[PDB]
Amino acid sequence: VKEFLAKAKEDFLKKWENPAQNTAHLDQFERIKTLGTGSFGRVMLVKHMETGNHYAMKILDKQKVVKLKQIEHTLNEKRILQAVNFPFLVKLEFSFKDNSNLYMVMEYVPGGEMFSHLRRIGRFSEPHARFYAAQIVLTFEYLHSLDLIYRDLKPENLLIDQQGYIQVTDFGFAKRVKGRTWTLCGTPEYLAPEIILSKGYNKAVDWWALGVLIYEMAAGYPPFFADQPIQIYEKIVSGKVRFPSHFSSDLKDLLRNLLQVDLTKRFGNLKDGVNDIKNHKWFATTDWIAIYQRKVEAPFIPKFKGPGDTSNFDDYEEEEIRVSINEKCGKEFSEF
Amino acid sequence: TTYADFIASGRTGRRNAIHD
Ligand SMILES: Cc1n[nH]c2ccc(-c3cncc(OC[C@@H](N)Cc4c[nH]c5ccccc45)c3)cc12
Repeated sequence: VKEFLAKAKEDFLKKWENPAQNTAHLDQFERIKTLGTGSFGRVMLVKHMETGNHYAMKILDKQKVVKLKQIEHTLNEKRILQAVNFPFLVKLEFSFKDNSNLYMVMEYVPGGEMFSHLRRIGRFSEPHARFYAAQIVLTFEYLHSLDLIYRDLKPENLLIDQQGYIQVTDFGFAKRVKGRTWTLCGTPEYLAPEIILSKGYNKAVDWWALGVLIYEMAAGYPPFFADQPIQIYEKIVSGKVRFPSHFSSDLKDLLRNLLQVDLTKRFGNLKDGVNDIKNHKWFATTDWIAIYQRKVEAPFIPKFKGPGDTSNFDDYEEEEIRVSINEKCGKEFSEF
Repeated sequence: TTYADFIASGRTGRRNAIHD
């Protein structure tokens, strides 16, 4: 580990200090279908004509990034993804820009979101969940080893590849930080007590989000939910959590320390950090090197009818991409 | 049941991120 991260940290720092830009153009890909939309961009299934490959292209409306005050965040995402390298992180193949947009072309993961299978299946058996948690746990050791905080863990951001392993998407809040940070960001159900309380926080929030993940994965529902965000925040800071009857004793214990309101008593952010997690009972059967190597038998393999297939993604209204004749936000996105 | 209250709750779809 300490040996692994060492090398890893050095390759990231090189790209970090020398990010690559303009490695492709829009005309080299074939726009085929929208797979996800949102606030200021959308992801499209695209086809690279020269290699005949399929990729997930993330298109950011520059003016929209600006009105939502997400400039620095967007720069964070691209700069960080062009430099990280781990098996549970989707790869940033190309990144470029034109008059109106920012583009991040990455590997296409046809398996679909963990969210869909989860909601469709209802809830995962503990083993199947631990197999996913483990992957998040390792990936978080990687990111954190590099001073990165992820900040948006949740089923929606987890894709399942062919081998059945996790692929983390969306680094819109990923940030390289040594020290406290104060940006309020994330998704309601997963917010840490610290964040909601606007009290300056650290990596400990990713570990809390992990606790929420494991629980939803294993309960079928979130540990804190209500129809309105404020309602949800009241449960989050309450320091109270209930667990289904099927939850194993160990799982309740591992979770009691993960969802620890007091971040000076929360697993992950202790003197042993990660290990307090990796050496936990619920994980006692986990073979980490095995998991990091993908040699572990996957709980379930997604059904893919082939490359370019999108039957594991919901449909979405289409819209023609438009690039104005004039540059829209030159200076703001200069380094992208 | 908690599972039922969740299914009947308006929060079972893809949840949007917040910040501002
Ligand atoms: C299906 C797929 N294969 N590979 C990848 C990589 C990355 C994504 C991805 C990344 N981020 C968000 C995603 O979906 C939710 C929406 N918020 C879409 C979105 C569009 N533009 C932005 C900009 C910043 C954050 C999110 C989004 C999917 C999907 C896929």
